[PDB]
Amino acid sequence: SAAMAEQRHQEWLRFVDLLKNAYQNDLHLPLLNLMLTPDEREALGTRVRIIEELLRGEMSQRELKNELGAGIATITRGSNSLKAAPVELRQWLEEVLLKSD
Amino acid sequence: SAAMAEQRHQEWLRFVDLLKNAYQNDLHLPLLNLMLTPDEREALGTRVRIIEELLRGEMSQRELKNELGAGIATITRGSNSLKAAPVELRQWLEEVLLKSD
Ligand SMILES: N[C@@H](Cc1c[nH]c2ccccc12)C(=O)O
Ligand SMILES: N[C@@H](Cc1c[nH]c2ccccc12)C(=O)O
Repeated sequence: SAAMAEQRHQEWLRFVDLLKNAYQNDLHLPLLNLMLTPDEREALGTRVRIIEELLRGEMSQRELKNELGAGIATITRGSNSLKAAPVELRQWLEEVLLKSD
Repeated sequence: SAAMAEQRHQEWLRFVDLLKNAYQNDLHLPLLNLMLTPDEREALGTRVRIIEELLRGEMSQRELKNELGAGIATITRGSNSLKAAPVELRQWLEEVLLKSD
């Protein structure tokens, strides 16, 4: 249903915009503690590390599984989503997540 | 383990700070599409609606289940987390999520 998809999209943007405003008001931490579960906070921290290591290029995917405790399916999702991302985002992530050499 | 808890906390803050910076650079939407699954975007949109309706106070919890398709367990989590939240956050959410009367 296109109508239901439109409703889901509007609801998602409401979250995005709410959080934007929370950051501007220094309310982001309490908002994220309200809106997410502990397990989802843990998952998001792990996903940042997966991205950082995929961009770095030192560890193979099976080495990452072993080192981070994340399964191969999880790592593969990360890799495919990173390959699909806009170049501008990948370039920015390389600037922010990796140390200068 | 306190040491592992410290590691999880650091990783979570890295996400929080990454997203802060993404918003400042207008990269928030692509970052959130990279970092979250579709089902997690849907869940976050639904949770904003649950919070909005709990603060409004018009619908009972069983009415919300019926109207939003969310289970009673999900609504109860929302309600308990809202009651636990800092007053300043609740007050701000009332200002932003509800229309002026
Ligand atoms: N956008 C990704 C989210 C994701 C899942 N697992 C990950 C691991 C790392 C980074 C992102 C992810 C997806 O839809 O699959
Ligand atoms: N912080 C809540 C997250 C949550 C789960 N279900 C919800 C419904 C609405 C709002 C928040 C939630 C928790 O840990 O339980």
